[PDB]
Amino acid sequence: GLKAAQKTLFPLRSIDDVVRLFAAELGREEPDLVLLSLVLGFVEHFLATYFPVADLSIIAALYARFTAQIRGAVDLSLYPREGGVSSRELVKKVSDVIWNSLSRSYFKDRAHIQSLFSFITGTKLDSSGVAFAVVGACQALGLRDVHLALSEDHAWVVFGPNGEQTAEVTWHGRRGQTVNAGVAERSWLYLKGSYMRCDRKMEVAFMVCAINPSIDLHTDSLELLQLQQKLLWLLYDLGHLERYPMALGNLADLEELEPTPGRPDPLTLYHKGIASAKTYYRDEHIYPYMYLAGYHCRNRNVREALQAWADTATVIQDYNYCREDEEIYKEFFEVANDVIPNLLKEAASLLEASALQDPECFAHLLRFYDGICKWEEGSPTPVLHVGWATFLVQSLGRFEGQVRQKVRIVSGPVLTFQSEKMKGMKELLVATKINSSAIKLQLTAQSQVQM
Amino acid sequence: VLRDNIQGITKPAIRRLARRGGVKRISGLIYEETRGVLKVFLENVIRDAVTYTEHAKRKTVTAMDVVYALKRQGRTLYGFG
Amino acid sequence: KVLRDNIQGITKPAIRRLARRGGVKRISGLIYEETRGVLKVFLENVIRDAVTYTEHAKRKTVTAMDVVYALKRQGRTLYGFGG
Amino acid sequence: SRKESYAIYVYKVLKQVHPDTGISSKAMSIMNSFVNDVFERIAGEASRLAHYNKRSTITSREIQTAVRLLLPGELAKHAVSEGTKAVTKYTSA
Amino acid sequence: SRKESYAIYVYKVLKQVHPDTGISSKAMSIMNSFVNDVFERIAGEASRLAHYNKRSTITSREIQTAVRLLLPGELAKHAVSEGTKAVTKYTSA
Amino acid sequence: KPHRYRPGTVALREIRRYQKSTELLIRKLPFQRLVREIAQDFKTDLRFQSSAVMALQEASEAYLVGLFEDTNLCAIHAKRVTIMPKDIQLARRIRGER
Amino acid sequence: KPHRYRPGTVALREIRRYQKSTELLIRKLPFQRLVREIAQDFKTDLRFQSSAVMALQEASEAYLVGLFEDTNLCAIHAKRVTIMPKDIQLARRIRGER
Amino acid sequence: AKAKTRSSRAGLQFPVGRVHRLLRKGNYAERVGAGAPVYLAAVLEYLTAEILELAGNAARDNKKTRIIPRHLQLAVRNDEELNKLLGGVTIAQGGVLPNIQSVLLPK
Amino acid sequence: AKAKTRSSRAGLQFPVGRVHRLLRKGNYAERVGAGAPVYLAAVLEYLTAEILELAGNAARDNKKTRIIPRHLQLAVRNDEELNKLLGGVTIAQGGVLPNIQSVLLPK
DNA sequence: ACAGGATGTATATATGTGACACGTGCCTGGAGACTAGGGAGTAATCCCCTTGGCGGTTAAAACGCGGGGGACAGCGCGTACGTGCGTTTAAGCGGTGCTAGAGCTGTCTACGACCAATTGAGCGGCCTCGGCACCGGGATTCTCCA
DNA sequence: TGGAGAATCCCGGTGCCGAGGCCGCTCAATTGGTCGTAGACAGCTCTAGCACCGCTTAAACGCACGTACGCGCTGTCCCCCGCGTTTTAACCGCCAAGGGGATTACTCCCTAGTCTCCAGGCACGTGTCACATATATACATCCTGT
Repeated sequence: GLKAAQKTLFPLRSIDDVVRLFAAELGREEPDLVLLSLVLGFVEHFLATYFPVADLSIIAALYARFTAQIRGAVDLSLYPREGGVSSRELVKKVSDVIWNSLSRSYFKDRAHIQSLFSFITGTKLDSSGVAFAVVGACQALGLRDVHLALSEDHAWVVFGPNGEQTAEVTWHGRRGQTVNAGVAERSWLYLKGSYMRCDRKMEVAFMVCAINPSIDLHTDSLELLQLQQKLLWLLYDLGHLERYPMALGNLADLEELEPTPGRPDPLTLYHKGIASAKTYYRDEHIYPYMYLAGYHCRNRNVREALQAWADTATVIQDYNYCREDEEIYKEFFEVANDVIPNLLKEAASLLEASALQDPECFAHLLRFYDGICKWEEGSPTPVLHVGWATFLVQSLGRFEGQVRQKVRIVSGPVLTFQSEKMKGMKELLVATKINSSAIKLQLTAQSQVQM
Repeated sequence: VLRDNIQGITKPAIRRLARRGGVKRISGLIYEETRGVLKVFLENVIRDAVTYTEHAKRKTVTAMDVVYALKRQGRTLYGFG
Repeated sequence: KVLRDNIQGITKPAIRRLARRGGVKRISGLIYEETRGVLKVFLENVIRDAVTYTEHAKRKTVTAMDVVYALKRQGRTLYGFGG
Repeated sequence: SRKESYAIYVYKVLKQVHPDTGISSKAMSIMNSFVNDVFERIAGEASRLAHYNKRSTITSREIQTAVRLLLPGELAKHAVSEGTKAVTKYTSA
Repeated sequence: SRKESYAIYVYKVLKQVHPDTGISSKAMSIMNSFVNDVFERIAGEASRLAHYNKRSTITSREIQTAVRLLLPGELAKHAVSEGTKAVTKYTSA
Repeated sequence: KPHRYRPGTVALREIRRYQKSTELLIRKLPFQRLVREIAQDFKTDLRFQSSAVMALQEASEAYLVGLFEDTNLCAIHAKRVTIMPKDIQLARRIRGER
Repeated sequence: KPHRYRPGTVALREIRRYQKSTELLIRKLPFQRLVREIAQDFKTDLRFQSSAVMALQEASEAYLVGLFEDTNLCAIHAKRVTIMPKDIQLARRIRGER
Repeated sequence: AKAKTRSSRAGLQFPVGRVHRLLRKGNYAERVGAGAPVYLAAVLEYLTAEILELAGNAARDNKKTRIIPRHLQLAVRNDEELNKLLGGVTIAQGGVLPNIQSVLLPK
Repeated sequence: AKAKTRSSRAGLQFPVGRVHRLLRKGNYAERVGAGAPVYLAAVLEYLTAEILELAGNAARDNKKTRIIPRHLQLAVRNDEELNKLLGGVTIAQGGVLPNIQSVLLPK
């Protein structure tokens, strides 16, 4: 309901006003998602120092219209209630109504459409935005037993007493299907069931993480960055962000983008994120490690960067590649073929009158490629082709022969291979002169691939 | 990504293909059967086209790769190279 | 002498044996002539190509290699006679 | 004159897979023709692959692509693996 | 850079057969592909003939036998006649 | 009283119309999307020349037209005029594809 | 009082016997004379290796058995069990030989 | 030493020199005879002339002055020998030969 | 220096040297790489081993220790991939797969 | 069968325009004239293997007789497809922009061809001993007439 | 629903012609060099593939209705199958005759390779008309009452 306290808060036109509103909404067992969601969306969409004029009348009108639509479309008396458990048909109808609110012309992945402020005032909404709109409407409906589920990329809504029943209410960038089939395929879109289970605190975390300060391809808004910094730091002071590794990574990125005294350095927050991934999700998240690796890539320290990328490969070792999770493949392809070649080239140029001459850096690179190869094996779709082979040969070339020779491939640091393709390189490479033809022939072979 | 675009091969399009082939009445399941047949043929051709493209170390599937794949399958095509 | 027909030597029982190896129960009475026509056509093509291969090599004897090459031209590779 | 055949090598492979199973002479002729035909197919496809790309040499990569083109499915996968293993062992020695 | 084609020769033949008929660009490309395909068939068959028979060169009679093997029916007879006429005219002077 | 032709005559007129012409009978954008979706399982992030998709479309239309001619022969053989999936399967089996 | 069998069963016994074996189903001498006559039509005074005629016989029998399998499929298609010449023509037209 | 083309000497229109070069570089045999390119050029010219004569007839039957893929396909399919030669070949943008089964007809 | 066959160096039973000679003298390309005969011999040995293992199993399913063309055909036609590979071929002296259609068989 | 109502489509005339046929610079590949070396033509020889005939066995083909199983035609019906129509949806065209990657040019370096040496391997004969079909008796299993 | 019939397999002894092993012995695969050049790699640069938006209108869609046709059922008959008898030509074995497939040796001539030179075929640019499209006229054809 429209609380009198929430109206008495009287949010003014100030960032600290938004922070205080978030703090007040985070004192109850269930914060008003649509209220804070619409406020953040309005500020972003209007902006995307002339602070947006916060108008309680327009927000109230939009909230009333949304509530009327949700109540008229979805009524509790139309379906049975199991004494505090929501049924599948209820959530299915909620999702159907939320999708029917949209139009035929899709968003085309356009930016600034990740919040409910645009969705209520328009007919465009992205996948995560659609799932969060479903959750917010369900919460306004009084069905609190349902919760949003976040994979690394794909977002959906879980429900039931303990979240035992799942339904991917939103497409992949189709309303009700189980997640067990997707987990059975060992695909990164589902994290093998290790996706986080989000509560309303985590919903506030998602709303603050989803803010996109990019005005366009070139220009950004500093006020949005400062807002996100304040909100994220407050929510971390609450401790809620602790379970959300992407939140810690984004907060560290903001901190390094603009330092703030009295708060831990970005590297500490990155390590805290990777540790939260290490404990709570059975070391299955990938983006924490790529956050840390990108942070090291920003600076001229390639040892830890390659170590983090090798760690990312060890994370991705277990999965199987399919057409569904193309995004992780595109990020690994970018990393392996555009940033590592350039990073090693710059390091070699610095060496030519160190980053190279270190056996450990070479071992990290070999473990990264070994993780990629292990990822490929057993996958329905092939991962490696000539585009990978040329840059792998180049990257092995950047290292000197005697440097590579101080490496031990068992079963200078010791390093073992879990992948079948690298069982030939275990002697083909780590020789005085690299045989490019054999390496490319071994890599580009379509073995260890199912179809 | 792209999903369930096999339905883009519409029932009217299949009917036009059949009429060119010269059939008068078309049962109601010929559409699903023809979609399966077309998907199989396309997969068979595209695999060889992609193999020819990879061997040339290119990222773009040329018309010569397609005509080579068809020639390999025994379906020579005239007018593209 | 010049052979007259010799096609009837592909007998009705032999055609029935070939059909049974194909897994057929009943045989209509006109199959015994349709199949003789089919076999004459097939052999005419294969023998034409084998004789061409032989005559090109300035030979007078049709080698088994000529026959397997003629079959491979038809897209009917034969195993066990060289190649 | 000397007649080239794979009878010795087919027999060695048979003894490798079936130690106590012999092979008939006609079956040996069938296997010899099979090896010749598959060799001709793979080498011819490699020749076409060389010609298409304006390359004047047949190398292991073109043989591998020809094997991907000719052999179907799991045959292609395992034959490719076997070829890469043999070439890797040859080069490293 | 430069691209080789049979377009000028196809057009010469067309003008000498149908003096008042032109040809489209797509039809020209189809005829060019037809000429290339037939040339490849005859040359590949001639190569196979010169390898089966223990020879190393491709002569006029290898091409004649390849034409006799590939071309069906009366196409073969007329093509052989035209080719022999051309060769006799060539070697005559 | 509206005039409606007896069933099976518009079909004949359409047979004549589509045998007289040479237009690509499948729409171009849906077929391009289908080709890309199919190729997206042999190698990620491919690119296609427009000539490549046109070649695929010409080949596929010719293949399906030939297949439907064989299917129509099968349907007539069984004393029918309508083609049914058993006819397509018989034609594919006899040609050796299946 | 003779005891006989249904016409169906002896056909199946023949199918079993003729599918478990590898023997040539056409007598050698008539086939050899047929081959020699067909060759006589092309070039005269021609001689054949014994292996040549054996290879021709293997190919011809395999071809006829494959054709009869396709004809059996055609006859089953028309809701029959007897194979009739129209089935042979259908198989040969679909396979592209006619 | 005035130069007269081999094609002109042979009385053809197709290129003897180009055909000889293609046979040489094509990897068909170690050596290529002198009369082989002339024979192959004559055969190719004959086949092209045949299919273009039929195509020109087909184009005139439609009251047109240009040969398009449709006319080439009509020429190919209506002639039994050229149809047999170009059996598995697709003539792109060529349509199909107009023909309806007699069963599927109200007579 | 001590002699050593390339077949033994790559761990192959098939002759790498003979395959290299065939690739050179067969006119497949102007040059052949050093690893091409090794790759081709490995593939040939793999295919021979696969088909011979299947033929030996088929012979063992017949209480015979001598492989005959019938067993070769049984092995080839009972494999869903070798059947596709050897689709246009006919093994001499080999029968046909025992197969009587269900609708044909009376119930 | 035959004549109107309505029909999609044939016949005829015209503007547009974008592709087709032609002219030009030129440069790249083809033509003309030695050189030489090996492939192929030619002739004599061996002897393997093809053709041709005779002669007896018995396997298989040819022929005729029920007879009953399956092909073919006619009927009925009911259902699933074609035909039209108004509504919706996305193809198609047309700009506008970005940039990835195809095609190409210049190094330059590693790899395959040639060649001399020769030695261990793979092929042509020649035993020799076991695997497999033949024969023969016993057990089994599915199948038309009461 | 229970008895006679015809294959069909399981098990034991055999002696055989074929695969496996042994012996020479050449010959071609291996070793080691050079040496030229094919392609590997880097940088560049233009082009054409991808993406996006907006309008138009062609085409897909959902729906109702009639009805042509697919399919099941029944009846008749005809013609294919199984069986017994005769017969006839395949087949196995043997013996001759010779011709034509392989092989070798000599030589000669024909094609690869090189060099010089030039002209004809390709890229670029330009007139221009063949054919597509729109409308006005027209005309065989399909459906239905006669």
